Amino acid sequence: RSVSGQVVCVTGAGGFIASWLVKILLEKGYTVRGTVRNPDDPKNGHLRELEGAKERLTLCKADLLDYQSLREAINGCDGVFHTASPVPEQMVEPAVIGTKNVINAAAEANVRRVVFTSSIGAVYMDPNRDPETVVDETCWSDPDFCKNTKNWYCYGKMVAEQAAWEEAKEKGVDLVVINPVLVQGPLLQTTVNASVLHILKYLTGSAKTYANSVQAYVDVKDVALAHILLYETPEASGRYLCAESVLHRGDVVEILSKFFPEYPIPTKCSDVTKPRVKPYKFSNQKLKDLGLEFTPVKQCLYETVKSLQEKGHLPIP
Repeated sequence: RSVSGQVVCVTGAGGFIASWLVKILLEKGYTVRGTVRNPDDPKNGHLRELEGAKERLTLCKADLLDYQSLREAINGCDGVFHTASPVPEQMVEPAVIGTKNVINAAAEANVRRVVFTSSIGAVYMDPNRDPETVVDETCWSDPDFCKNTKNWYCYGKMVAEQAAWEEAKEKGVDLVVINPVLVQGPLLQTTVNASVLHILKYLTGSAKTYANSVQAYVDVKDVALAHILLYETPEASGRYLCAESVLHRGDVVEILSKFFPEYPIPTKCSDVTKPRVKPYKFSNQKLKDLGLEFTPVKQCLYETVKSLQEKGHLPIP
């Protein structure tokens, strides 16, 4: 009831993280202006059906490359959640233009705070960092290294966040950054987004083996709540790593097989020669200290599968 009449913009509202963010904002009583490239497109239908959306969700047609469209969405907002930073090497250029546009429009509209959705891609890849060093918010990825190794995801995410800070400092905008890892969780959309596809291949039996590698995971609802916490907490500042666990692919398939023995999940690693890659260490203490409670990765994977079943992407025996 406290936030009634508060107006916030969420860019790229139809995305995985963004859809959950809109959902929860609406539940907490916010008025939400969500940007999508085509409001009348059926793929945004899920947004219009969210609790509170009829009364309090305005879907604004905007494109990150179209400054006036963004100004029209952002004008009259108290806050902006810039979640759309699309990163082929193709992704690198536009995430930067959009970020600059959004920050500049926020500045002109005298927005109180912008929360920018960055990524682990802006944090992890640094060849000059000791592999035993705990990964935290002081860690930035090395763009020269990512460019040279053709890791365009890392390159684009790093330069987009770098651009965000530079533009916010230049225009005097209060910017806070969240850095999610690989996000999993239940689907609001009818279609499966790219991150959840990572799990689907195991459950359909398309993946006959699992790879020798590790990744950090986090629940999508935690990520959404964290965005809100960063917006609402006056003392929030800087970047915030949003991750719950680092798992080997093997740990992931083990978790899935124990919960869902009925599916053709792979049991063998593709690499039988080199030793198992070890999970790296990280700290999510900065977000915990703000009061965020993290959903265990096991629960998150469980809920992801149950949602895939519910949405007709997996059979229910």
